[PDB]
Amino acid sequence: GIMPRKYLIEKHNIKVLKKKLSQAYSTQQLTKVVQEYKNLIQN
Amino acid sequence: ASQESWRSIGSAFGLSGAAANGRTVDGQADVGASLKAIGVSASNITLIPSLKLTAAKQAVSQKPELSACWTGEAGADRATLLVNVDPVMRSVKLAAAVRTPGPEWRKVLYNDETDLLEYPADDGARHTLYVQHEVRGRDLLHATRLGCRLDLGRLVNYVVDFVDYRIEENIPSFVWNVPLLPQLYSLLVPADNDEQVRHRITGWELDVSHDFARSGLLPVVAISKTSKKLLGGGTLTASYDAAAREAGVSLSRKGVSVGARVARAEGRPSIHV
Repeated sequence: GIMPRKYLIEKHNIKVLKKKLSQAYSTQQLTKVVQEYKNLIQN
Repeated sequence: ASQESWRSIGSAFGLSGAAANGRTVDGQADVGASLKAIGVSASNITLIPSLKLTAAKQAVSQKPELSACWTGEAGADRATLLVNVDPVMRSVKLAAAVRTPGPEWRKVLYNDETDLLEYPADDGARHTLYVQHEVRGRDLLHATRLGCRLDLGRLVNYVVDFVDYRIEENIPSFVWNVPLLPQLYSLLVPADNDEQVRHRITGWELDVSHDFARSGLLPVVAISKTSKKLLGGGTLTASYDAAAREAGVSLSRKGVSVGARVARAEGRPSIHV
C-alpha cells in the first residue's frame, strides 16, 4: 500500500507570486517576474 | 503675432506706447515704427518710391480702422484671431492662425524594466500646419491661404505609418511576387527604429498660397528649404504661380532678400534681378 504524494512548493510559490502581482495592479510585469523565478529554480 | 503667412497695431499691443524696430521684386526693408497712431512700415516695393499711407485713430471716414487681436495658446497649438474693420470698405475681414496642429503618428511605449510609460518625447515642434481663412463681407470664402510650414516629415511619416500597419496585411499576395516590387516597397517604406521617423525629412516646407478670391482654383505652390548650410540660415523658397507665370527663387534672411523672378521662355529662362 504505497500511495505517492508529492511536495508541491514551487507551484504554490508561483501561484502566490501571481496573486501578489495581481493585487498590485501590475499584471503586465507577470511574464517578466515569474519567468525569472523559474530561472532561479534552474540554477 | 510672429507667425508665418495693420502690423503697427499689433506691435503697439505687444508693448498705449511707442516702439521702433529696424531691419522685393526695390527692397522690402521691413521696419516697424508703431505709436498708439503712427504705423510706419515699408512696403509697396517696385526711382519713384510709393508708400501706403493711411492715418487711423486707435464706419467713419483720416480714416480710423479698428483691429482686434485675440491670442491664446494651448500646448503645441497657438491660436491667433484677428478682426480688422476698415471704414471705407465697411466690411470686416477675419484672420486665423494656428501653429503645430499636426496629426501625431507616434505611440506611447511601456517599459517593463523601468515599469514606466514613455510618451512620444520627440516634440521638436517643427511641424506647423498654418491655416489662414479670411472672410470679407458677404463673401465668407474671401481667402484660404492654407500652407503648412511643417518639415513635411510629419506628413510623409504619417502616410507611411498608416500604409505599413493597416494596409500591408490586406494587400493580396500575388502582387508581391512581381519582380522588384518588394524592393520598391522596402525603399519607400523602411522598417521602424524605436519610435523615430522612417524617413528623416526636415527643413522642407509646402506653402500653398491659395485664394478663393481668384477665379476657379488657382493655388500658388512655394516649396521652402530652411537649412543652416546656406550662409548660416535663411529660407530658400521656390514658388511657382499657375497664373502669374513667375518662378520665384527667393533667398530671405532676416529681411535681406536676393529675389530672382524667373519666367519661362515666352527651356530658355528670363531672369529678373
